[PDB]
Amino acid sequence: SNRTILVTGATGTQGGATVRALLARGRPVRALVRDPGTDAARALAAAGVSLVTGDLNDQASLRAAMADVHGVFSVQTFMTPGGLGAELRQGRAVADAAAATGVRHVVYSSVGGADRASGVPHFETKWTIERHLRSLGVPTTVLRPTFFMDNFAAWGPQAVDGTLVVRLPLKPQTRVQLIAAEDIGVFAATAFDDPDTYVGAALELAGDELTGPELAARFGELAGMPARFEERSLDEAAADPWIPYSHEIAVMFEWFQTDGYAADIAALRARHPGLRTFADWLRAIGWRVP
Amino acid sequence: SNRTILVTGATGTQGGATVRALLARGRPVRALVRDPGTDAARALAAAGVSLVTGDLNDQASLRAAMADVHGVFSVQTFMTPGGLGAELRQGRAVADAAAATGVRHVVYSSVGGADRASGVPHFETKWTIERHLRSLGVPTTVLRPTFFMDNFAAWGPQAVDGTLVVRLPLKPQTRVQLIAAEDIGVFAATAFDDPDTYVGAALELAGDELTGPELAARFGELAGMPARFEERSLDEAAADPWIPYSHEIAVMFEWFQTDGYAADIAALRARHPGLRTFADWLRAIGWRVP
Repeated sequence: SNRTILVTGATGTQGGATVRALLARGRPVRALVRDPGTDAARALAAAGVSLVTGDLNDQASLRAAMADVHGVFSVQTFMTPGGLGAELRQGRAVADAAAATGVRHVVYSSVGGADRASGVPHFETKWTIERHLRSLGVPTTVLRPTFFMDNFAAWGPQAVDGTLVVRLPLKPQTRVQLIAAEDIGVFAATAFDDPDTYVGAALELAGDELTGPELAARFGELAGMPARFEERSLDEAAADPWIPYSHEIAVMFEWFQTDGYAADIAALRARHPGLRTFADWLRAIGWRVP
Repeated sequence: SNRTILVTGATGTQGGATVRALLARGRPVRALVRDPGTDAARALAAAGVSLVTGDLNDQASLRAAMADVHGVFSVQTFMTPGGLGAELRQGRAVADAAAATGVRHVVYSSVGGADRASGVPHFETKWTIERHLRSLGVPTTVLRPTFFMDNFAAWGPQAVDGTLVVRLPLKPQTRVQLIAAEDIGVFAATAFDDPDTYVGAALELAGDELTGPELAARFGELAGMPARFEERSLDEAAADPWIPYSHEIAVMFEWFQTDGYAADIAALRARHPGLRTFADWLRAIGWRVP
């Protein structure tokens, strides 16, 4: 009264996962979408999500969408034509709308290390959004995901004559923390239902921590194929015409090499005993070789 | 012995200005360019600049270009297809090359407020580059330009039936500090010839500080036309399809509204009595209505 959560990015990977986790806890869910006729929008409706049609970049539409809601899940991506500037404006606009409409709890998806002066441009934008939320005093839980399993499956492994080759700008011993989008959903929904524990918290999220060689072995094990890891230079990775936002990704990998994530996996698994390992996750999403 | 300065971005506005200022003080100047056959490259050669042909994004080429040089002028732009990630990598690579080749003095072009946690994505990249330079211990002067006169002439004013209209996302009373690229050159060259005063310094640079209405009046006065200023919203400016990097520019203008530059114009004019006002500058570059 009212218990509804507005989920931004509801048709994307994190927002979609958050919708599922919320429905699994019996929260009512609302999403603001530009076109409710898409397959993704229609799938939300079939799941019981209330769709409001509108553009969230219209301030008034965003406020209208927050009418009577308890909470908002706020997530943006830099991977649009408006890039980091567009991301920043949208993140701050969601925050402003929440403050204006009396939203009781925002869960904001940031990034692990956002608070550690990484210098990674897309981390720094999320930090700026965190600071803005804090300045407004809206009750907030910040989730700071580590490396998404979901995106490092789409460009990591390549089949080369029957061997799976993971070629990334990591040293063979560089450990990388990873998180399933499904678990971001779990923690968002958990946060809304336990504000005493979660309001004012910022939690770095990982379900696994693996090297390049270990990642390759997991793909190969599932696929029934030999696998190997090969280091590539940061310069080579940065300049790759086939990797979207290659230069930005290379800056991020250099930060994995120099600094890296700091989630407390054990603490997270204590709270969420089903926290996915990479092996868990691969099997559950039926990963296939491209 | 040796007195040569390597100027990065030598064919661009700041690097070009820096070349002129250095030649005016009798420094030898070197530039690394991908194609020495361009009009811009050939103009540098005619001015007495030694061209080395190569790509600066090749580490070895960049080190080679710094052989025996005294100093390096380091400048990058986010306005390329590789965006802020590409800028960051290049800025850090110039710094690394300078450290490796024993360069005695780097002058780095940052941005006013880079040090004040602006949250503006392209300011934050320059701050990250500053921090990297500082970490390497290479003797450095940081120049932090304010709003370039040279770019706010290319998109500010528009002729509408014989009236010049400056339409920007500023409140009519918002004061903006501005700087001529020519003066960045002057301060870079001055820094190399006075290391005692300039090494370890970071100087915010402006030659004028004006409101929107004042900017319009200056364009109109030169052009012999009536002029006026009109505020537009940040949202409208951000979403403009005809402004490249519109969203990023709107984030920057919002920072002009909330925070703004802090150069000490009087102190700068004491050092450089020819520091250009906007009126000075317009007249000198023969600005024309588009």
